[PDB]
Amino acid sequence: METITYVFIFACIIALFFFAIFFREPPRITK
Amino acid sequence: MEVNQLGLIATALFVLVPSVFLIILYVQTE
Amino acid sequence: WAGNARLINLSGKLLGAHVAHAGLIVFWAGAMTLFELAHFIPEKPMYEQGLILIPHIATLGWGVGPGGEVVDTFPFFVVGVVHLISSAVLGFGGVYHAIRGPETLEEYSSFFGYDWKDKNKMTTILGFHLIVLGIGALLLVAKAMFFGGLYDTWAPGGGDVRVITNPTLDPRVIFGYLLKSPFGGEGWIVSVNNLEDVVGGHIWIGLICIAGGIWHILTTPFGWARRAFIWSGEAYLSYSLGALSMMGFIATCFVWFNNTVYPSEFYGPTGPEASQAQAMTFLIRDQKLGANVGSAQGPTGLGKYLMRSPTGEIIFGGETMRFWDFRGPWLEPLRGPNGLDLNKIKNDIQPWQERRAAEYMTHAPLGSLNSVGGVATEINSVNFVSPRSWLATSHFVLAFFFLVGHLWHAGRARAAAAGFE
Amino acid sequence: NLWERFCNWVTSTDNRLYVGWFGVIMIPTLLAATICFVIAFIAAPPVDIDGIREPVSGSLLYGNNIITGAVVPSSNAIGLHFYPIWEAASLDEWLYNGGPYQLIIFHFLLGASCYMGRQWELSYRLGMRPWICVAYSAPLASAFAVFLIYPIGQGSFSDGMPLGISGTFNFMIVFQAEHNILMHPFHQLGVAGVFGGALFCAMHGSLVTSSLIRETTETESANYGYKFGQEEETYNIVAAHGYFGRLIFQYASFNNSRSLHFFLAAWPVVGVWFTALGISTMAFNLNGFNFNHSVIDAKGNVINTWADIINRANLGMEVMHERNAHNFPLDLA
Amino acid sequence: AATASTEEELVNVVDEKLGTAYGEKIDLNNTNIAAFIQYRGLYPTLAKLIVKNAPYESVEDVLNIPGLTERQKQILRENLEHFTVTEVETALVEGGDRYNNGLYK
Amino acid sequence: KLPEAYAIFDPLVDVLPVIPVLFLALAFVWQAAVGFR
Amino acid sequence: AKQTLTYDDIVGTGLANKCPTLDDTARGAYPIDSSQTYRIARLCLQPTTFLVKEEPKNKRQEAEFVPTKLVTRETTSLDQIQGELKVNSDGSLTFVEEDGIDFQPVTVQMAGGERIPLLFTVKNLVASTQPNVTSITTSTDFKGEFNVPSYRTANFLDPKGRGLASGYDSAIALPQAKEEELARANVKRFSLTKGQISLNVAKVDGRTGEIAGTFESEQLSDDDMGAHEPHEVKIQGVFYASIEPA
Amino acid sequence: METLKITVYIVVTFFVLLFVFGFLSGDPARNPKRKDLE
Amino acid sequence: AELTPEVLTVPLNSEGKTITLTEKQYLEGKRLFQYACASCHVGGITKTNPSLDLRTETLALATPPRDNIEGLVDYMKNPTTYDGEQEIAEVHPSLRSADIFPKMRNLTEKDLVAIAGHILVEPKILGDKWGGGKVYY
Ligand code: CLA
Ligand code: CLA
Ligand code: CLA
Ligand code: CLA
Ligand code: CLA
Ligand code: CLA
Ligand code: CLA
Ligand code: CLA
Ligand SMILES: CC1=C(/C=C/C(C)=C/C=C/C(C)=C/C=C/C=C(C)/C=C/C=C(C)/C=C/C2=C(C)CCCC2(C)C)C(C)(C)CCC1
Ligand code: OEC
Ligand SMILES: [Fe+3]
Repeated sequence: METITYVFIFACIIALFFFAIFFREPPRITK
Repeated sequence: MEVNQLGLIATALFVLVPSVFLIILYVQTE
Repeated sequence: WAGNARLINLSGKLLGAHVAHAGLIVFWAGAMTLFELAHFIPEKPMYEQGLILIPHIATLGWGVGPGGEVVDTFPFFVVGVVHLISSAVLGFGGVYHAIRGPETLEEYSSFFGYDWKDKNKMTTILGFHLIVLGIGALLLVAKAMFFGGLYDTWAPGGGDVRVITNPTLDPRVIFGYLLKSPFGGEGWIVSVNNLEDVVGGHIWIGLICIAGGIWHILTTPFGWARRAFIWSGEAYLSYSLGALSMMGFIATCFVWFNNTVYPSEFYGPTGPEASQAQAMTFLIRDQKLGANVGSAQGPTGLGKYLMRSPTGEIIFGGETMRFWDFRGPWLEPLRGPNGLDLNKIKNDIQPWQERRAAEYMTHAPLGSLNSVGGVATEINSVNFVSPRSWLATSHFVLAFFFLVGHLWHAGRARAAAAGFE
Repeated sequence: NLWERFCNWVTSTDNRLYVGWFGVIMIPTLLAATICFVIAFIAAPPVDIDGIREPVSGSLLYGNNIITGAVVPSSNAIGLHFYPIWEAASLDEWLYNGGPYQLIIFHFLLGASCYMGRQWELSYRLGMRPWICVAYSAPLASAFAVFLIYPIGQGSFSDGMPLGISGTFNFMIVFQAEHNILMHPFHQLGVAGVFGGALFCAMHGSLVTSSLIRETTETESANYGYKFGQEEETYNIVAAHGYFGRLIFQYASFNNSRSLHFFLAAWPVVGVWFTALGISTMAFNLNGFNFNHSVIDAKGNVINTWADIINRANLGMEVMHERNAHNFPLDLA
Repeated sequence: AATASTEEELVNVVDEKLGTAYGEKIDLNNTNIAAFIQYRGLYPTLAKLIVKNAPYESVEDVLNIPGLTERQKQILRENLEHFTVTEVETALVEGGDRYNNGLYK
Repeated sequence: KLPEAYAIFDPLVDVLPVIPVLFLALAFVWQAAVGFR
Repeated sequence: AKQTLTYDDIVGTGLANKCPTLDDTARGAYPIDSSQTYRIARLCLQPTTFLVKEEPKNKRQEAEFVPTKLVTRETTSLDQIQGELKVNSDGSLTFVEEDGIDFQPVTVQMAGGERIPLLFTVKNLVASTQPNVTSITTSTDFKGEFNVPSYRTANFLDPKGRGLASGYDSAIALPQAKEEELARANVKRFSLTKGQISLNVAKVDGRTGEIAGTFESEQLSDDDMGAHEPHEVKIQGVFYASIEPA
Repeated sequence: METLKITVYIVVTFFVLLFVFGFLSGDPARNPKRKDLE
Repeated sequence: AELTPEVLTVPLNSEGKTITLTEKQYLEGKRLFQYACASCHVGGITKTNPSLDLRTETLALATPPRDNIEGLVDYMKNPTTYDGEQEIAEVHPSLRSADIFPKMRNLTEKDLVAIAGHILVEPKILGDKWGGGKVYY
């Protein structure tokens, strides 16, 4: 269990990747 | 092995509070 | 102050420069050879002073007896002088061609020496310089077979200068070295054990150089070659630039792990030599204290002196187990089928072998900037730094930066073709 | 015909990345490393680093916490040889002799190398200069130095550099106890490059932040950005160049933006350039300085110079590094 | 939760407990050769032999080693007084008792 | 020292081999005299 | 005798470990010339498999031997000895060795992954053959005993440094702790043990190459001077043996 | 496992021919954004 | 606290006569030691045979005695096992083995004496250190 917790917080840091890189807010020049 | 079980609760709340916190604010934003 | 970049297109000045720096390279050849035969003392391990070229000169077995420093002093003075004067012969040339006047408008000249972007002329100039290496290479061959030999460290007794006969000219053997794993002891070019391979391995180059020099002379590059490569002046540097880098590495690693080419007798002992040398030194020491080498059991259960290699042979134990691939003239006679013969060991071990072990083991390539010899912790009363560590060290450095150069100049050829100029 | 349709794909924008000829190797490579590596850290069995039969296990399942360690170096027996999977027998074996190490390393360097190429190639498809290719070259070169050159200079990948947090520390310690780095200019310039970057990355961003366009839609309740379309850019460089200049002296300050940003990429990169060399130079035993003795010829009484108490610590550690794996008196590698 | 029969047996270090018959004289059956160097001309050759003909039941029995020379005996006598004997200790002996012991340097 | 009869020149020979470096030096002085361009 | 297979050839696929072969000629012939003189010996030793018999459901077991997987690759084998062959007052042959080779192979037991390192011993060996000298290959016999020390030596220092002859005497990290339970580990113990091995000759030949046969030995595992009790072991393989005195 | 060794090499060289033949490529060659010379 | 005469007033022979060296010499001792020794005898400790040092006390127990100069000189010319039963000239530097230890070829009687002096004066200066390397170990 000391384990799953180091894993759990791991899967999130990769889940955050995907979601940050593929679901980010657009950088547009519409301005 | 021997670990202090309070760590879990500590380390889980660290993950949630500040996170929950920010989760509330990103919704009010939209 | 990109001064040297303003010269790019006025080939009339580059000749002035290329032949100016070409004058330094030779200058150093004399300034150092003479500086060495200067400080140089006879009968003291070449390498325990701090020399580099002489060792090269004795490599070619120019002046030496069975692993005996030098019987004839002179051979080095010749080299020291020649190159020191070739430095003026060219200093004159570089300077002149640099200052007296540019090129490309001399009609009969442009017929003998053309310019860039002209694949057929660049090609032609290239082949030329290829006909020159084809020769220098083959000259080395001459100096081993019909001339004052070359230094063979192998069989037998002392391996003084020996002349070679019928070099390994087999078509297979030569490129086999190219097709072999560059790992664990086996580095393609480094694996070169027999000195005869080395001679024959040079004969084929020259034939290949020459057969090529002429080839481009007569032929301009095909389509595929034209659409892959660019043709700017800067871009040809990027090609040549990165080529040299690889080699810096090449030779460096080539330096650390000796092939007869770098007889450890001048250069010193190999990083592994020292370790393996330390194992052997102690078998004897205890053997003299009546210790039985086969039944030894080190705190690990691996036997202090003897253990195996994954493929199952015998090798000196201890961290020096990672250098069982090591081979030299002293450790070999104990070698036999299945690894080291426990029976030649305790029975047939000559004394002159303990000497070499002790000497090498004693002059471990290990050193610091203060030239402090041995472990990082020793006292400053011993000066030494194996030439190899010097060559390996400095030369690594250049092979690196130089690569940084392959990136910088080749990435700038992409800015000429259309990018930023 | 098809062959042409494929290349066009690889070559331009794909709404996620750019995967040019360089990432044709980089993508499958760095994947094998990632996967292998993640799993090695969560379950790898113990591995005996130095040939000795004393396995070390730095994996999650086998009783470790994150800092405690990870993927351990190949055996010292296979040390310098090529250790693939096919080349061995059962994986129970492989797993013991450090296989994961080599496998992960080599793929990573190659794809690490290509990640660099990829950086340049994108420049060629976007008409911009080729510099970023060069600044990456510093750490990359360094990784190689630590993960390759050394084990290549030393005689075995074992003691390359463990893939754990903890072992990183070990590698460091053992390292300066064996080669004494602290007192080596290349690691000195290294601290210069780094402490440099810190002082500069703070300086720049600090000033760039102080000399902003004080009057652009910024009030005390809101703070919203700029976008290329914004001509004058964010700050009044005259205010910054004036500020810094008045803090020390005119010369001290930077006139234009090129000398500013060029400096930012010059200091760090050429610092690590050297350090990465530092290691590579001590990979073949050209260890740092060592002023072990200063005397009083009076009697010859040895006087200890601050540096000796450095050798006093370097000492204690030499003695116990790789306890019980030494059979002979002096280490030679 | 244990007893003295078990505990005591374990609470024993083979080497520690020898620290009584040992330390005052050289032990003739086990100590590494380098312990012989602290006496006049005893090292090189005798050391080699005393070690190889072990174990002995009485310090004096060294004299019986074969092939010895006249003087050899003479010197052993003068030093005999510095030797001692004790039962062979499994540890110290099955690991090159002569050189295993940290080469101090 | 094995130069025999030339003995006389250890000196110049000793400070000799450095010059290749000093070449770099003039280069910058050359520039100083030419205002750096 | 001389057809040289260079170390250059062998370093390739690992032949060292496999003992030399004796293929066709089956002439168990070797004389009583022993009664006439004496003989020495040089023996190669190699195995085919290892066996760990571990099982703890006490009172309900007859034979529990599981096969094993080699973690320490191509190591086992290596055993290059010298030994003298004597004739006793009753016509049997006895063996006594000189160099004493030994090895350290580790094996991973399927069931628990539980790795088991054994010290492969042959040290101090003693051998025997049944009745007479009139026959050899026909009726093959050779059996005797071992002496088995400990995988680790007095100098071996464990994770917290504490053994016999060196190493701390306690668990430093925990000063004010109970010494009782930790005793076990804070003190090292050296074990010397029982050895058992047997031989069977399947091919004897000519006048130079003399023996080759079925291996079979039984020793004890490593206990780590004070840890878990040793798991028993059984080893089987092949071997090579030459002889000649005159 | 010899089956594995083989499989690998195929894979590896496979993606090599894609690197090599991707550059020598008569089709894409050295096509940039600012100028195409064909 | 300077280098003194007493310091250099070293034993010359077994019986009881002594010679007091000079400044000039002492220094040549080092220079020579470092030249054909240090490498193997750094700081007065054998690298090849750690169980045998060059401390003064251990030299007196040799055969023949070696706590004085004449003994060392003899050793440098011809070697003697700690007991004096083997001729180790084919193993240890010796004026008699110049042909194998080229560093020896040049040496002279005056130099041996000085080298010997260096080895006997050192310990009075360094003390324990020169022995098994205290500061050094
Ligand atoms: C094959 C050889 C080679 C050649 C012919 C060139 C040629 C050129 N380079 Mg390139 N370069 C090379 C290798 C080469 N380079 C390598 C290996 C690298 C990687 C480090 C570079 C990196 C590089 C950069 C970063 C730049 C160039 C530039 C240029 C142009 C420069 C004109 C100039 O201003 O020089 C002026 C040169 C100097 C002031 C020399 C500084 C040298 C250092 C500081 C000396 C260190 C010595 C040290 C004191 C010794 C200590 C003693 C020792 C015993 C311990 C010229 C076309 C410039 C350009 O714009 O290109 C078009 C440019 O910006 N080059
Ligand atoms: C690798 C060495 C090197 C070389 C070969 C060159 C070469 C050159 N540089 Mg570059 N340069 C270098 C390094 C180098 N540079 C570096 C490191 C920098 C940065 C500091 C520069 C910065 C630079 C600038 C800023 C400029 C050049 C220019 C030039 C060209 C000048 C031509 C001339 O006639 O000058 C005039 C010549 C002299 C003043 C004479 C020097 C005489 C020498 C020292 C004599 C040596 C003695 C001789 C061997 C005696 C022979 C006797 C006989 C009997 C044997 C020339 C091709 C210029 C240019 O525009 O080129 C296109 C220019 O403006 N360079
Ligand atoms: C015709 C073919 C040709 C040949 C054979 C060479 C050969 C050479 N070039 Mg050149 N080059 C050529 C064409 C050629 N080049 C062209 C067309 C160009 C473009 C303009 C260049 C541009 C160029 C540059 C920019 C540089 C060179 C350099 C070099 C030298 C490199 C080192 C070497 O390999 O030494 C191996 C050595 C030899 C082959 C020895 C040759 C000497 C023998 C003994 C002949 C002596 C003959 C003498 C003339 C006799 C007359 C006596 C009189 C009393 C009658 C080499 C001598 C480099 C150099 O360092 O300059 C010198 C250099 O930087 N070359
Ligand atoms: C890298 C290797 C290298 C290379 C490739 C070259 C290459 C070259 N060298 Mg160089 N050289 C080198 C190294 C090298 N050199 C070195 C190391 C030195 C120093 C030893 C020299 C010294 C050197 C000299 C001294 C000369 C050359 C010349 C030449 C060119 C000769 C071509 C020819 O057909 O001449 C054949 C010669 C002729 C056709 C001469 C015609 C004479 C002129 C037109 C007379 C003008 C006078 C007229 C009466 C004036 C009227 C004025 C009115 C007011 C009264 C050629 C480009 C020559 C040159 O550039 O001159 C053309 C030259 O004179 N080189
Ligand atoms: C073809 C490659 C080649 C190779 C592998 C060698 C190798 C060797 N040479 Mg030889 N040599 C060569 C060509 C070569 N030489 C040529 C052409 C000449 C005439 C100029 C000589 C002249 C020569 C002499 C005079 C001497 C040697 C010596 C030696 C040994 C030196 C130790 C060393 O430091 O090597 C350094 C090795 C390298 C830097 C390897 C470079 C590896 C390859 C070739 C690079 C491939 C990349 C390149 C960019 C390819 C372009 C192709 C294009 C289609 C893209 C070594 C075995 C010494 C010795 O004692 O030997 C008897 C010696 O004294 N060589
Ligand atoms: C001086 C070095 C040299 C250089 C720079 C070149 C350069 C070139 N050659 Mg030439 N060549 C050389 C030497 C050289 N060659 C020699 C010595 C020979 C005789 C065998 C040839 C024979 C030759 C032929 C037959 C052809 C060329 C062609 C070409 C062009 C090919 C385009 C290309 O690179 O495609 C991409 C390149 C590759 C796929 C090859 C990468 C090879 C690696 C880097 C080197 C491997 C080297 C080897 C293993 C080392 C030797 C080790 C030693 C121990 C034995 C290019 C301009 C072509 C051409 O111009 O067409 C008309 C062509 O058809 N060359
Ligand atoms: C003097 C001869 C010599 C030379 C030149 C080399 C050279 C090299 N060694 Mg070797 N070595 C030698 C002797 C030598 N060694 C000896 C005697 C030993 C005995 C111990 C070793 C042991 C050794 C080890 C243990 C290792 C090396 C490694 C390396 C490489 C390091 C640079 C790199 O990262 O490349 C990266 C690759 C390139 C720049 C590719 C160049 C080839 C063409 C131009 C590109 C192909 C492109 C494509 C994307 C890649 C396909 C590659 C393929 C393997 C899948 C370099 C090629 C390291 C390595 O990475 O192994 C190969 C390594 O770990 N060497
Ligand atoms: C508080 C005072 C203090 C000071 C003054 C220093 C100073 C130094 N430390 Mg130390 N250090 C300290 C505390 C201190 N340290 C503490 C508390 C620790 C932790 C225990 C350390 C740990 C430490 C380590 C581990 C190391 C150092 C090192 C160094 C040297 C680093 C050089 C460097 O590049 O720095 C970074 C700073 C810069 C690159 C820039 C400084 C600014 C310069 C002077 C400006 C020059 C500009 C010029 C005047 C104007 C040009 C104008 C322009 C427009 C053209 C330096 C001498 C390193 C070393 O090499 O040791 C010898 C090293 O490895 N230090
Ligand atoms: C920086 C620069 C440059 C460059 C330069 C150069 C490149 C130079 C070179 C130079 C050179 C390349 C030189 C050479 C020289 C030489 C000399 C000067 C020599 C001398 C000699 C002598 C004197 C002799 C010796 C001897 C002998 C032989 C014998 C014995 C004795 C004696 C020792 C005496 C230029 C211009 C581009 C531009 C600007 C800058
Ligand atoms: Mn990993 O290590 Ca290069 O120092 Mn000595 O040898 Mn092995 O002991 Mn430590
Ligand atoms: Fe900025």
